[PDB]
Amino acid sequence: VLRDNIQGITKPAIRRLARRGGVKRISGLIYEETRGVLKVFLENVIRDAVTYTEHAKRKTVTAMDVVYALKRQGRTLYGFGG
Amino acid sequence: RHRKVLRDNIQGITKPAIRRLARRGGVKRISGLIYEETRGVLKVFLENVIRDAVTYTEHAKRKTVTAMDVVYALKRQGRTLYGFGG
Amino acid sequence: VKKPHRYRPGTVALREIRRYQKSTELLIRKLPFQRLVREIAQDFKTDLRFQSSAVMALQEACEAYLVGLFEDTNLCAIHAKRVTIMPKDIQLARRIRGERA
Amino acid sequence: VKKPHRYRPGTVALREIRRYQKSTELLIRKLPFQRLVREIAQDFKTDLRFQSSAVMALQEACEAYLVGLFEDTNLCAIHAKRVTIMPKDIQLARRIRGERA
Amino acid sequence: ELAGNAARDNKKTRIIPRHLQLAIRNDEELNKLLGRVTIAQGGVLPNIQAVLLPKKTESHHK
Amino acid sequence: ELAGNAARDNKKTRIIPRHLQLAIRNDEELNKLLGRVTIAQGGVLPNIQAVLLPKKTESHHK
Amino acid sequence: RKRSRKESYSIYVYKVLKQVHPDTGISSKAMGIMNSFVNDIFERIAGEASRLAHYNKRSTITSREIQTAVRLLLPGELAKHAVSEGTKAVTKYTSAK
Amino acid sequence: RKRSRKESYSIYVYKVLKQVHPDTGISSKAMGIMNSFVNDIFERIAGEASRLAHYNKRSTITSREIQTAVRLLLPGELAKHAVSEGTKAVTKYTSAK
DNA sequence: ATCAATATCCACCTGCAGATTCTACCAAAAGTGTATTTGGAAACTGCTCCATCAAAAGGCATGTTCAGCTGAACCAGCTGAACATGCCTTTTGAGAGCAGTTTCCAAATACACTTTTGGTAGAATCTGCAGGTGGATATTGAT
DNA sequence: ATCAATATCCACCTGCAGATTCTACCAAAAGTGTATTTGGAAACTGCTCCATCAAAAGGCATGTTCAGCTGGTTCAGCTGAACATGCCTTTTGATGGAGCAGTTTCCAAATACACTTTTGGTAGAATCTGCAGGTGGATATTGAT
Repeated sequence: VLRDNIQGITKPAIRRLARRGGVKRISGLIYEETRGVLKVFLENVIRDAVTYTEHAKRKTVTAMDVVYALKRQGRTLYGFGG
Repeated sequence: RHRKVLRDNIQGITKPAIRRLARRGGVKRISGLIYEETRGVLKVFLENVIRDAVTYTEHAKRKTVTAMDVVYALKRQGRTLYGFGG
Repeated sequence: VKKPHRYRPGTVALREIRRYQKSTELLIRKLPFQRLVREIAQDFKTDLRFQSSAVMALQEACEAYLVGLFEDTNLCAIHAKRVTIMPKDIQLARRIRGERA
Repeated sequence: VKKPHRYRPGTVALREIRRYQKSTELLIRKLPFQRLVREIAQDFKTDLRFQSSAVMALQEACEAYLVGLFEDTNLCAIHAKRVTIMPKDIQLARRIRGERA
Repeated sequence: ELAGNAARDNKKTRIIPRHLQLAIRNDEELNKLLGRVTIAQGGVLPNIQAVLLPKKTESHHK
Repeated sequence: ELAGNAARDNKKTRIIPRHLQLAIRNDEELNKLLGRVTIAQGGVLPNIQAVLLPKKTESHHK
Repeated sequence: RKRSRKESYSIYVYKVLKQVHPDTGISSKAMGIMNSFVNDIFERIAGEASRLAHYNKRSTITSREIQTAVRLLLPGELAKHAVSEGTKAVTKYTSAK
Repeated sequence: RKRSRKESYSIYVYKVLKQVHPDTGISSKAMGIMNSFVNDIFERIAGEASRLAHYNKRSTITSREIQTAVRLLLPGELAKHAVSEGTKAVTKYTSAK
């Protein structure tokens, strides 16, 4: 069953991410908080992206929309065109 | 005589002034070692800002640094300033 | 053998650190991420379609943001003379960097 | 009273807090700051002059930056169950903000 | 509007910068919009953390 | 150039992005220029904070 | 008698202040602050709108682009109120020439 | 047969790579990264030059503006070497029209 | 807890340093008219995207287990706040450089037309590298 | 120290998806010439920067006193990394067919540009009052006792 779908981002994936950060030991309460944190970031990005998408009066979301929306948060991204 | 007031330099920025600033930051109890480090930090900040200001000054072929140059230099570092023109 | 071989705590974690630090493959699963994105965008506008590359871009951005945060968080934890990260560490880091939300 | 009146430790600082937070006047004296500016500018270009308002603006910016830094510092301190700020707190704050040193 | 309210709080009929700083920092949205801006002669809010304040159990003690 | 030096260091003849990330982050100046950039498929630098590593007191102690 | 002319937005702000809180004045320094504030916001919006135009190969900047920029920069209800004011304003302009 | 045209900086990157390290290749993804990089720096510098020119009420962009922008954006020795290269380029170009 | 000390809050008065308001003008807003663009209606194609199936396989859920970690108590000591003070550093007031305009021009540079022309789309070949195959080490922990 | 268990680096080595080579075109770079626009070198005007010396007001370098914070130690819990096991959400890998990305036609809707005509926004010279400053006294707050 689906659990509002944020739960597809399982615990061990988050654990792997923390491992890449150089972390050795993780409390069990981090995971839930992280999910919420992640959601916020994504929400903001997508809003901006969709807004760009809406201006072109298109219905298909393009990578460039995401790239610009990331650029505006000061997290510029290279490697996906433009 | 060697007076050279506390160094003829930054060390005229005395302890109680730093204490007052720390009071504005909500701080209650300060170690003796803070002072020197703070001075270093301050110096660094100033350096970068002044460099940019002077660079703007050099572009217009002036020898007097104006407020506007400083404001723009502060803007590029993400420390926008209001109340001194533009 | 009389007992199963069993590493002590930390060793295998460190092994995983060096492994993932040597490689670059994305760690988040593709399909769940796709479904999450589609649900949220549906909440903003209906019947949208997504290029694959945009989804990949979001994937990269999310993972980079998370690792950056966890790095600063780990520093915060070590600052308090601990080795176990906790929520308030994250909250502290997020409050200082200005991502207050 | 035989004894001169004396306040307990941790009150005159509070009095200073309320006084300086109710007011907006600059805390640092003008002259040494002015001399500092001129001294530093000399090492980049010679025979520069400074308008007064530019120095005042710089002073305002410096005080706001340091004030913010002390706020972040005190939070980093409180995380370690202390009340006294120390250099490693400052180093942590500047590491998290993304600045150089 | 916000500045005028803060002005009435201090019984002053003329808006000064302190009032503007109080207005900006006490409204969440403007604070987000102007998160990296310094108001000259603005100062800061009186926020002191509760921990560094003395013990509220300072009462009848014999 | 820096990337190619890293390539020869890893005994690979064709350049891939990991080499670029290694080249950028290992130079102070380029790190300052590109402190807020994400290289896709780039990964991160190897780095373990010294204090979290086990003690070197792992040998005969009897 | 070389006599300059330095422009500003002061008087409009003063009018608005007398409209919203009639028995109140405002110093010159605060007005300068508000002037710088307006300048900042104008620059942000115009820059954003420009980039929006360039990405879609459009050579005209329109009210729509402004609207988009505002939806990007500003959060929530503030954006909605600003948008409502703008729409009302443009609707009044279009009719009563 | 209707078909498109997409511009890039691939070939120039390839030339430079062969000049510095003749016996070495590079994948397309990294080429994409370099393309994004070039475009980003182009945007930053042009933006800064624009701001400088506007603040001094000059309507023209010359090499001087670029140079000033470079010294502002880039740090130290990197700026010096870049300035030297650009200066040599201009001096040779103006000499050999 | 009660009473002394003493800063802070708060009423009442005056004048003058900044706020506000009147006035003669010139840079700026706006209405015509034309020309000159430009972006949305209409009509189509073709690549890429959304809902289905099938044979594995590798990752997630759940359940044991124990080494090693996170607060809570307590405290030697250190170290940094509170005051007397005197003493010394910081405030205040009595001509030429340079920012800010203005002329006006030798130099710089957009723009119409053609003439090339290297750059790009797309077909047609290379080969280093993702895998595999296997052997030799290098950490790790038990003992 | 030593020796068994698991994980990791390294020599041989092969077929191909991605890398590079190669045709054939034509949508961008230069030339020629011209029409149009500028930044910077001479005059000039009016703020306001260089940073001394008396006289005076008020902040700091020093020393002195002690309470309450740091940061070390000891330790009772506790909780989260390792791991086996099953099994079951996803991986590759195909196939369809609908419809949006994107292209082309072209002309009705929206704007520059160039001119003329109001007009109100801005210096500068005459009037105002809220607040700085002063004066003074009731109550709130620390702390000895």
